Amino acid sequence: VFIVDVKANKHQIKQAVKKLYDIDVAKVNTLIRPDGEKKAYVRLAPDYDALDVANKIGII
Amino acid sequence: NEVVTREYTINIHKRIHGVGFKKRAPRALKEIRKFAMKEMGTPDVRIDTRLNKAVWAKGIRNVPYRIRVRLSRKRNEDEDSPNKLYTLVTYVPVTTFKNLQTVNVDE
Amino acid sequence: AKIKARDLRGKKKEELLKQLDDLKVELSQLRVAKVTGGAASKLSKIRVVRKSIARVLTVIN
Amino acid sequence: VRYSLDPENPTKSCKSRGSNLRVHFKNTRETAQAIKGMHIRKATKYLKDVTLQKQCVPFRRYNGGVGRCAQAKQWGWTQGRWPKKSAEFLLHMLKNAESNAELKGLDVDSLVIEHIQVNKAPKMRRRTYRAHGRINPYMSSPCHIEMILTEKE
Amino acid sequence: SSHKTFRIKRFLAKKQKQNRPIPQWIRMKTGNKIRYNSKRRHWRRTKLGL
Amino acid sequence: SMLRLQKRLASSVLRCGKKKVWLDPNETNEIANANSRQQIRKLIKDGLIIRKPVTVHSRARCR
Amino acid sequence: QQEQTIAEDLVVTKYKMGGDIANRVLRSLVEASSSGVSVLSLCEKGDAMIMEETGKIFKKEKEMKKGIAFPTSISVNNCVCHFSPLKSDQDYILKEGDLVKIDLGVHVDGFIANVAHTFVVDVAQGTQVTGRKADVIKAAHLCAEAALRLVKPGNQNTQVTEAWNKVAHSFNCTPIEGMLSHQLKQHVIDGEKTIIQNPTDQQKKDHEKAEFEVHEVYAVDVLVSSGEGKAKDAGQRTTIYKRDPSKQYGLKMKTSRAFFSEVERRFDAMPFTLRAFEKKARMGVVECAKHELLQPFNVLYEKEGEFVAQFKFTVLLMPNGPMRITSGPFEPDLYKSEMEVQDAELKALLQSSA
RNA sequence: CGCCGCAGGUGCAGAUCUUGGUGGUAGUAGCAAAUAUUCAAACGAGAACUUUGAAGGCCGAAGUGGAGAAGGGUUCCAUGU
Ligand SMILES: [K+]
Ligand SMILES: [Mg+2]
Ligand SMILES: [Mg+2]
Ligand SMILES: [Mg+2]
Ligand SMILES: [Mg+2]
Ligand SMILES: [Mg+2]
Ligand SMILES: [Mg+2]
Ligand SMILES: [Mg+2]
Ligand SMILES: [Mg+2]
Ligand SMILES: [Mg+2]
Ligand SMILES: [Mg+2]
Ligand SMILES: [Mg+2]
Ligand SMILES: [Mg+2]
Repeated sequence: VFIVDVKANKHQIKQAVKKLYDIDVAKVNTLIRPDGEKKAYVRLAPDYDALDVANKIGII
Repeated sequence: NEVVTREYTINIHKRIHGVGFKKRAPRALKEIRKFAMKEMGTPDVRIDTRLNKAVWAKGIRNVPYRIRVRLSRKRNEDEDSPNKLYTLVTYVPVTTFKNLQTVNVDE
Repeated sequence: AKIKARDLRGKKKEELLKQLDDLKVELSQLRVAKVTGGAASKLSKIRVVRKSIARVLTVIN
Repeated sequence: VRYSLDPENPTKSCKSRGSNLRVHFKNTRETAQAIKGMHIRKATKYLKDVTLQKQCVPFRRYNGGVGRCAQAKQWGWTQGRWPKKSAEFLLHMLKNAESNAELKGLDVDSLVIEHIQVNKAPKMRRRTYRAHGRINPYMSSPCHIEMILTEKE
Repeated sequence: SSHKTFRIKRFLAKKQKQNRPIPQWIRMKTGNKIRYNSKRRHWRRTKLGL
Repeated sequence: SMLRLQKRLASSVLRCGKKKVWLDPNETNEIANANSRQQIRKLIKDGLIIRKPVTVHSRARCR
Repeated sequence: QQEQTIAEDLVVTKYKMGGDIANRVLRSLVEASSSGVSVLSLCEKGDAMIMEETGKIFKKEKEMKKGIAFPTSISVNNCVCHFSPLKSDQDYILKEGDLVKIDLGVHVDGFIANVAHTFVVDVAQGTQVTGRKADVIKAAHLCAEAALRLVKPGNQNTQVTEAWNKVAHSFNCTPIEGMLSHQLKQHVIDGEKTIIQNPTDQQKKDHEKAEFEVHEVYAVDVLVSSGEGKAKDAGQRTTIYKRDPSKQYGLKMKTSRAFFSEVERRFDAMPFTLRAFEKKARMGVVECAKHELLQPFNVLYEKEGEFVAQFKFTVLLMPNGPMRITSGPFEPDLYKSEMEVQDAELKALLQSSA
């Protein structure tokens, strides 16, 4: 789960997460929060685990 | 003694006479509580839920004319309370009220 | 260990972009630490890195 | 703080005070006048009896529309009521005064309420809605209460 | 309503973030002269412009 | 203490109304600890929460 | 009513066992640490010995939980305490001339023997350790002797704090502000009876006054820096947590729930380290500690280039003179200071051995 | 501030005067549309009103039920006060 720029679309979120975390993602679901920020649910590819990626990202 | 238990019959009909329809059953439990404070001399009177059913058995306005209760005066030696004694009134089902006296009931 | 504008001007485009990239990954890490509690030392470094990013970008521009 | 009527000597005296208390000033003023001059043990029972409606406070000045009671005959009066909230607030203040008396090390079995005073507190505003799109005030009337208890026997 | 435009939703977002109590440390600032947020808005008392 | 949340969750889990949710009046503390639908399910399995039966509306008179 | 105190000889003997076992682990560690070693290796080794020896002891009783009461904690020249890095964290390599702080605790039948000792690594044969750091360790050991002599029924808990402040000022240093020693009983490491070190107004008004009692264990702690006495955090992971058995919350994550159950199974109420698990532990701990299910023990850092020392040891209080069960290897021959005690009462208490 | 001169947006009881504040009225009018509550327990300093259980009732599917549009805009949900 990420907080992203409101002007970024699903394609841009997909590329952004791919290069600066070196992971492959399956799909991106997007909503705009009531506070105005955009939230992205980025589902990783089956061969990637979201737990160790979050561990090395630092959001455990 | 002061841990005495006694069995009474209360003329609910006498004590409810004149009360309006929507207040007869609520007033019947006030007279039952008033009755217990009088004979047992305890401000703290607990009414058993089964007795509450019996008073409310026939709805709110058609309260039974007579009810057979049992007053148990027991110690409140369970917590710090202004009253060391309390009366628990319970329901005694009977088939007839004829020739029923106030009787001392054993343990 | 801060970066100044004067010593940035002798550098060429490749390392200036390299310098900018390292600051951006550090600021993103600092933003992660801000969300997960982090520390007051890491929170106060957010402004320092942000002005460093502005410092590099203005020299490139 | 500044009390009205300082005690004749502040060595056998204790003071208690409250500000902006949510009790009606008119009811509290009558209740204070009843317990004025009472011994502290007499005032405590009397205030408890008002709560139990065994003794009343006579309403002498703020008596408009106040009904008649049999217990008003103990006082040379006809109109009386049983202000429960005023009795509680004065009971709390009497407990505070007695605690202050114990702190100064003067015995509490000889205290007498020589001074008690109820003052108007700043009113607080609420709203009520009337017939033809009109708004009317729905003010509260809190009060400041102070009292001084002295030893005498 | 549930059906809203992006501009309306963005407008509601800003009105929501600025309807918060003032931070406590503000009163400690020298020459503060601010007691509370006087622009607090409740959804039931006063309605938004739109 | 207060079990408004638990009765709502038990109603949803049992797929019945709040009329038919029975919370054990004696084991209030244990039910108060249940803040999740999983915890409610365990309490339903353990008998502390019971779905009360439908109030009888017989048709014998009509038949 | 069912608590176990020192009134029983079996309790006495297993306290002595805990003291001996903590002493032997620390004695192995002080030798094993040398130049060019890794604190991860030291922490793993300190746990590794303790596990096997506690397993082999009381082999005839396999119903009681015994083992680590406090994880191995190393603090080297920049950290206060509660430091125990994981494998993923960057390790710390021991240089020449570092002073390190060791903390380690063992428990038998829920009873705690917990000891901390500061010592310098890689000391040459015949050399003298000299500097501003040479006084803070010596003052901490003088605090140790002071606490040993003065721990007694009738001597108030507000006297040890002033004695430690007095000796610290006599050594021209100050302890870290706001550190707590505790009274240690069965299955408790954070007892209500607390002793306070270098307090200020807030901690003094939140602190209690109490009189030392018979048949009880204390973990008296001296922890003194040579700078200002203030510490903070530098954005490093917290590694030590302890399960609080008071409060409860329903954990909504499977990973947190499994982690909390494993914590209950292994370190039921005693402090542990996240090294004892990792991938899922680091995720479970955040949900567990969000709802105050685990009290954390954060890493505290002094200013860069400062030096801080520590001693701590469980002292039982018996009616005719307290005894020490865990002792650190500190020698006055290889360690001197340029300043001594200028207080007559402090001399009187230090020259009297218990 | 006095005295010699100078100059006024220079003197209040009223104008159903303007603004602000405060009384008597008055602890008064009143808190009366849609049948209805009761017993026990828990938490709590404190319970007619909160929660749970039990009982008696009401809406009676053209609902006092279950979901939407418009409108509202966070009122939603937990915890605490
Ligand atoms: K009357
Ligand atoms: Mg969408
Ligand atoms: Mg009148
Ligand atoms: Mg109206
Ligand atoms: Mg209108
Ligand atoms: Mg409206
Ligand atoms: Mg004019
Ligand atoms: Mg005028
Ligand atoms: Mg009236
Ligand atoms: Mg009325
Ligand atoms: Mg009907
Ligand atoms: Mg509906
Ligand atoms: Mg709500």
